Amino acid sequence: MRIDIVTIFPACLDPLRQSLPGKAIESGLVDLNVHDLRRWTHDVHHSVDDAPYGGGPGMVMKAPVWGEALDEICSSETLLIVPTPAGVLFTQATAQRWTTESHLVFACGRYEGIDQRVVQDAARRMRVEEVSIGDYVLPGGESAAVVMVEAVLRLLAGLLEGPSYTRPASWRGLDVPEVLLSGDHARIAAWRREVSLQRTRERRPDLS
Amino acid sequence: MRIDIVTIFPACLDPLRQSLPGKAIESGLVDLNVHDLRRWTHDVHHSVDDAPYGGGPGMVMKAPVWGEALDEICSSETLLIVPTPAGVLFTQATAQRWTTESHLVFACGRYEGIDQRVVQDAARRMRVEEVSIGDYVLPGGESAAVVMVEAVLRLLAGLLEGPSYTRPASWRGLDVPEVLLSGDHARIAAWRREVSLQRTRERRPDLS
Ligand SMILES: CCN(Cc1ccc(CNC(=O)c2csc3nc[nH]c(=O)c23)cc1)C1CCCCC1
Ligand SMILES: CCN(Cc1ccc(CNC(=O)c2csc3nc[nH]c(=O)c23)cc1)C1CCCCC1
Repeated sequence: MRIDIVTIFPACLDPLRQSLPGKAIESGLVDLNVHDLRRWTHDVHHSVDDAPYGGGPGMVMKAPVWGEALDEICSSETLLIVPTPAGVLFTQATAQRWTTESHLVFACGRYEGIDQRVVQDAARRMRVEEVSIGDYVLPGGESAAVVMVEAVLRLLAGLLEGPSYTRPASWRGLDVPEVLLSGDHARIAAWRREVSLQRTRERRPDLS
Repeated sequence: MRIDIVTIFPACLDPLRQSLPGKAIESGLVDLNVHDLRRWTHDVHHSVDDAPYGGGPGMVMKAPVWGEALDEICSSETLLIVPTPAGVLFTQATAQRWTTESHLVFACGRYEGIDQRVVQDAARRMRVEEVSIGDYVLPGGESAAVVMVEAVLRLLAGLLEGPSYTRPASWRGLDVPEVLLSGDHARIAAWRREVSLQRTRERRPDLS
């Protein structure tokens, strides 16, 4: 897999060189290139943003700049990913489907986002996805791209979770549930399913 | 605000020194300390994990190690945050509520997670939250802690979003909607509300 991340904060993608994503890169399973968007600006101040049409707070990322960068990096085979709070929710099923892609391109936005026409134009020659990682506001798309890349890479390198325990058997007056010490696989699997189900009912009823 | 992050991958929290979170730290609004969990291990291999009780794939993070670190870092005023796929969903409302906290402690887990008793014990003297950032599997909690910290810090430093546009008026045969060039605030606000509503119905009907 080839991954290209376009941003004005290249340093923010450095966690990808570490741990599991770093091993996937080093071993040759993933080619990861991080690009500073300012390398496609032709002005003296290297401007990437400009004032919104119709007014409003904040700035908008210029389409010509984004368009130039995407022209050089993408192909018709590219899956262009635009992290945004306006997108569809990223899920494990999305991570799973993205492991079948040959070339992922993450267009990380800053300010109030990227000019909508960058996406309309890109969609003329490639598949484009506007994706959110969850119902919260981030200052930019880089940390969301780390999350999305890590989820994909962990699958490449290969109900709510119940409680887990390890040694000691007793710690600060807290005992590991006796069932885990029973030596009975079937009783353990049934107990793990029940506790996983109770946690799901309590914390995520939408998952049941 | 004081933020303490406990992890075996301290380098993975480096994006927090950059951009908006870095400015919140530098200006004195946030004290951020990142701690290597291995500094609380007393063995020759600096082990933090051990085999699960009742078997299963993967390893579990030792409670004594975690307990020692939390004993030194936390107080009764601490809000202890444990990032986990078994937790409640992190949302903007959660980010907003956390801006009222004096001391946040993020216990970042690796392997199959942290011994459940670390949380039961911590809850004897402090408020504890088990929090997930979304319905996907990450290799660890560090990238989720960056996401959660960035959301909180962006609020400290201070329906789905519709499309945004900037100069030029026409780009690659794509025109900025005429309404944005009308000079009529009320027509613009009504159009932005309608497009925001149509996007929400299409991409996130659960939000309506
Ligand atoms: C006026 C539109 N918004 C601007 C905005 C656009 C883009 C961002 C940057 N976010 C991401 O790039 C992002 C990328 S993926 C993602 N997932 C969840 N949440 C996210 O914010 C993101 C931040 C603020 C507002 C900012 C907060 C107040 C109301 C919404
Ligand atoms: C056997 C239990 N799971 C183990 C697991 C526990 C903890 C993690 C690490 N994740 C986080 O620390 C985490 C912290 S916050 C968060 N939010 C969304 N998703 C996340 O994974 C996380 C990864 C795998 C399985 C691993 C994938 C196959 C089924 C579930």
